[PDB]
Amino acid sequence: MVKSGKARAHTNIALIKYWGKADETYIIPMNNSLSVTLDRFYTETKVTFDPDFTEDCLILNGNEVNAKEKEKIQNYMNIVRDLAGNRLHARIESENYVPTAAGLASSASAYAALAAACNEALSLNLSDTDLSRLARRGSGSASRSIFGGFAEWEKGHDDLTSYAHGINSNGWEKDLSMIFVVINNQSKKVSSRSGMSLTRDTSRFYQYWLDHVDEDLNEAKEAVKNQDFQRLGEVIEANGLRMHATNLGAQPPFTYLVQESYDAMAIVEQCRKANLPCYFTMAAGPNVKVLVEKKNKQAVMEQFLKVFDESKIIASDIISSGVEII
Ligand SMILES: Nc1ncnc2c1ncn2[C@@H]1O[C@H](COP(=O)(O)OP(=O)(O)OP(O)(O)=S)[C@@H](O)[C@H]1O
Ligand SMILES: C[C@@](O)(CCOP(=O)(O)OP(=O)(O)O)CC(=O)O
Repeated sequence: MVKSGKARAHTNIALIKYWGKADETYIIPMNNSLSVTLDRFYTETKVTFDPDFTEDCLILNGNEVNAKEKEKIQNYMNIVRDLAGNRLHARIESENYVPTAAGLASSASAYAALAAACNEALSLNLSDTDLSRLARRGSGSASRSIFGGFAEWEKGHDDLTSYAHGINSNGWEKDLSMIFVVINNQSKKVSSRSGMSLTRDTSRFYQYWLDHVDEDLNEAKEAVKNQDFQRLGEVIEANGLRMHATNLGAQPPFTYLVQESYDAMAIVEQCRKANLPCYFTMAAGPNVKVLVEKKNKQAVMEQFLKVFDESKIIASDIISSGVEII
């Protein structure tokens, strides 16, 4: 007989960055992590297990993928096979309703969607905590997409202790919004994974990253507990920039940032001066995310339109709900 599952997971952008791995093989992070989940961007993955298959197949956006991409999905399906009890090979059919490998967190939606589909298919009855544990093995950020609203990846010390949970903001997430500035739509030159790896191993500024990360997290946490937007913005803006500083310290150094990324930051500043409270963060890539309270979405979004082509400004709400079966 043949088992199938289909899930939809939304993406997440980290306010307090995950950048750098303690353990490269289980995906244990060097530091705790805090993100918001977005309902405008998402992955839909269906998985089918068949006695007929002899290796695992990934179909992504309609296309069978390459052979290091294959390799990557193989090692994950292996992890699923050990945990499930069986020997079945799978075929995966996934559509990214979100730009791919481009620094908009297709990793997080991808592997949350998959893990949750695997769960349904193989009838695993996984707790949210174990789900998060599973997605984490595919992609660090994916651990957080099991959940909605604000979520946190607790770094733990091994495979059982490293996972994520949700956080009550008493629905403060409902009054929030995130403007995407889509400067580049295409593949990162360097993948989140390998850039993280090089910065972590070699960066002369990494230690500086680590000495400040936890102080930022508590501050961000106290900000959500009080719903002080200004307080939250200030720390997440600095944290994000500090994350990128670590790349400048790598051997040899590098950056995901382009002139346009800077231009965007400036407009945020002008907005703040013009009395429109907003802050920016950047995943691994040139694109810029702008956190703004729902009230000033239109205004702030307008300010960008004076400078950017409108096929490039994209407002998302923050979703309150976690990953769903479909
Ligand atoms: N729907 C999907 N299913 C399986 N793999 C995917 C899917 N979407 C993207 N990927 C993989 O995700 C990898 C790239 O993701 P990343 O390098 O992490 O960039 P990203 O999309 O911004 O994710 P981050 O790091 O969390 S911002 C690619 O190698 C893809 O193979
Ligand atoms: C924290 C990030 O800047 C980087 C995370 O990228 P990944 O989670 O995809 O890395 P891997 O664990 O190797 O898959 C993302 C963000 O939201 O800022």
